[PDB]
Amino acid sequence: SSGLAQRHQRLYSLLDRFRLSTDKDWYVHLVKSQCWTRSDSALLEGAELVNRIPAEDMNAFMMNSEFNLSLLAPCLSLGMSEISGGQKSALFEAAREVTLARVSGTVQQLPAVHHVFQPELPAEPAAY
Amino acid sequence: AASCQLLARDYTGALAVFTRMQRLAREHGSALGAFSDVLVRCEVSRVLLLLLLQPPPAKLLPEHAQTLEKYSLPEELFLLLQSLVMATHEKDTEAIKSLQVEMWPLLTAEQNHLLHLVLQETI
Repeated sequence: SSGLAQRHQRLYSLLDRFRLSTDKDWYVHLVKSQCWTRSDSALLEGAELVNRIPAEDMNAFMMNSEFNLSLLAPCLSLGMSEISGGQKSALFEAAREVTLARVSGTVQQLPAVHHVFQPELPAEPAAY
Repeated sequence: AASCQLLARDYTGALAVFTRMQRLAREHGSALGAFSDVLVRCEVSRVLLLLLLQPPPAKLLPEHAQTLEKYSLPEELFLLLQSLVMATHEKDTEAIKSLQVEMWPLLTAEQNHLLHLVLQETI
């Protein structure tokens, strides 16, 4: 359930011997393995794979339950280089829609009437 | 001279001036004193540069070859530097994030600048 066996290979080999003596839509699934996950180091490599999703559907395949938001901010840098030279980018147009919708709800999660942050006397004003 | 080129962003010319400080103390210090604190600053900051820029084996000198076998100076800070050369060779995004939280009081803010630019160029 954790990743500890796949990290340390030498520990996992010794314990198994102990017991016994005693392609269109094919491309869509391969890119889910590095995006609907916790976090990876594939970021410059992770950003290029999202590009040739068929571009009629980005929000259906980016705005989901848990998409990596560290695959959303380097997604913005690569679709600019297309625009700085040439044709308009399916990388950079549909990922301006995803960035600004998650920004609003956290402020919707914020309370109504804002009071100024005070690190010297934080709880002395109110139960805000 | 090493505090200039990291303001001037000369990270490759910064490896030339750190291997010249360490080649005199093995000729003059072996360390004494005044020369014992010049060698603490130069084996904590040649390790944060070879992960920042990871040199090829042609331009990796026989002096750079010796210090990276030892890892893959205070006992508090000697233990957290062997652990950071491992993660960037394993590309471990969870390993590198909890060490800057736990190496921020240990370094000074000249050595705190070289650890910031590794965690970005591996993430």
